[PDB]
Amino acid sequence: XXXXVHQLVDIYEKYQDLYTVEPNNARQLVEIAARDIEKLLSNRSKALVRLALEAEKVQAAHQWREDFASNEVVYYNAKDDLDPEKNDSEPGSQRSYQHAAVHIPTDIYEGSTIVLNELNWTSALDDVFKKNREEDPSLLWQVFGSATGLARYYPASPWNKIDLYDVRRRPWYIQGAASPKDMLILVDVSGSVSGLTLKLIRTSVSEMLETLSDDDFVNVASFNSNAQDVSCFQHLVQANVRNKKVLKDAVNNITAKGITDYKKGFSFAFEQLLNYNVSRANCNKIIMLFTDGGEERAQEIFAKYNKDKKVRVFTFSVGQHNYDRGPIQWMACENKGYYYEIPSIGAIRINTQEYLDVLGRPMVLAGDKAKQVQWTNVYLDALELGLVITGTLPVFNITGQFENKTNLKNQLILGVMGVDVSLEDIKRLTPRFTLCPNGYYFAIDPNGYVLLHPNLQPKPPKSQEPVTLDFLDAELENDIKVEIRNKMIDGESGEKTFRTLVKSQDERYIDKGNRTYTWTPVNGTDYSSLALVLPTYSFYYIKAKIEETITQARYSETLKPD
Amino acid sequence: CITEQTQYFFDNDDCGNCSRIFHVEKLMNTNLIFIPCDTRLLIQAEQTSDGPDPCDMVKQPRYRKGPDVCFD
Repeated sequence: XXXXVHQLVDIYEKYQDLYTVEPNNARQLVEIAARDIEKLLSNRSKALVRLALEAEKVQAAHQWREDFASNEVVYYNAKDDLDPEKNDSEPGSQRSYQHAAVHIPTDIYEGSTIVLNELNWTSALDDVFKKNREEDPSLLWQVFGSATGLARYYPASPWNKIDLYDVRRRPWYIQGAASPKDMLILVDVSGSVSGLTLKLIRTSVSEMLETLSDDDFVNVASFNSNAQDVSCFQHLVQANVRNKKVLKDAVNNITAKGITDYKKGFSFAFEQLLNYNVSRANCNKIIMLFTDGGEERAQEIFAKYNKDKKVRVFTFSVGQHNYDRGPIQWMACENKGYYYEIPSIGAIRINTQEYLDVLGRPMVLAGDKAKQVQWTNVYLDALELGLVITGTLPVFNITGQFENKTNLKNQLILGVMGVDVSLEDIKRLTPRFTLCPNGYYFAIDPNGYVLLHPNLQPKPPKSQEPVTLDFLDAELENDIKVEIRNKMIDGESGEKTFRTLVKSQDERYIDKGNRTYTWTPVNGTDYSSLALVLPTYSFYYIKAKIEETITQARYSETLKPD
Repeated sequence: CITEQTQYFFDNDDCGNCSRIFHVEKLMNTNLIFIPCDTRLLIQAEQTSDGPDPCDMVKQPRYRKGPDVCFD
């Protein structure tokens, strides 16, 4: 009993007069918990399937006739309630059970041929079967996400703060359309853009990288009179936090200065895109020009380095200027790629609008058996709830360019509910297929870059997520342990386990010791369950049973009432 | 300070150990702890890279009908 000393031994003697439990199978604890998680993920995956199979149908027969005006949806249901999963369900219709909430982008207006037309067929069947999915508690937050408006099942109330929140932008949805992405930006810093469109473009990259997937490699190829890169030269995997921040703040200083080499930037663009030496993460291979307007075709380099057309071009003319869209509009179409503009601060929705869907083309095609659920990295809910993983799936149109991406919220709280904490008293930890776990080694805040107290003078844009983390940084480095995370990150090894004698951080001063610990890959989708253990043994005393004298000790608890 | 000089000799004879925490009040605070107190935050960037990434799935990109819809 540690410091409790010899007087405590009598309790063990009383325990000698009593009962225990021991147990703690370690290995089997891992196998079981992993499999259990597999069971949850299976239930909710199968549940997810239903929206595919069903939303495909109604959309196929939605008629999509205009007219409208009459009865859709409409009004505003309002039935108060309060229960588990927090939040008092009550009133929810910008346009448990009881009807369904239907969020809209605050800029998008509930007054269009498109909007209501969706609004019909979506809820018109979704409500039913999602409710059927409520027949099997407890779906924590079933959520539909379309091109615009949310469908939240059950009436959690949306929402002087401004709701700048969208859905096209919000990452789980980004995961649901075309993955992964090899990205190579070319800002045109050419002594040509003013400081105006420079500010705009600066903001543009500044947000787009946030818009960009948080597991896709990226550079920033500034060019004019010469090509050049912001320092890194490898790119990136992205800690999102640190890496993207570096690149971003580097963007923060990007003065225009110099004539347009144009081709030379491209010359490195394909090349820096080319490479082969490590990382890279092979897949779609695309570059993004943000520029005032090109003065030439560059087909020469194109044929020089592309014909497999694995290269893509997304060109984003911005602001006003006056330069012809021609050579640019020639280019993206020339090379598979979808050009489109950002005139002012329409930057948010325009960024998402075809940054993903144009990459959705292959998925629309042969992709269909690919509609396996695509789980996300941990992040905080838009509504207060605490951090929650969200499994997504795509849903197809009928002949067109893809419909919309359904998902399920999964409280990491109940993810922990499958994570027993009683046979032991130190830590679980569950690293993702790359960065992060959900390990009880940390709490609930959005990481953050480095420092910077904001200048109070200008201030009279609120949380962005995900909480990305190194396994390596979540907990103390040991090289050997680094071998271990680099082993598990591939996911290859199964029951492989061993102690590493190691100092361990606690509150604010470190201990040291051995920690034999179990872990396995999930048999299903990636990940890896894990169980760090104070090599103290592997047992957990308990007690059973009967009232009687134990009821008398319960009466001692009755004495403990006061 | 001078006590930290005696401590410096104590180090010559314990465990100076930087230990970043990305959490805390937003900022990425470093924490020395010995086997004096939490300060601000800095540094990373790196030159040498490590920690192998992985995927090896889907990555659909091959096509047979990229319609030249372009824009507009």
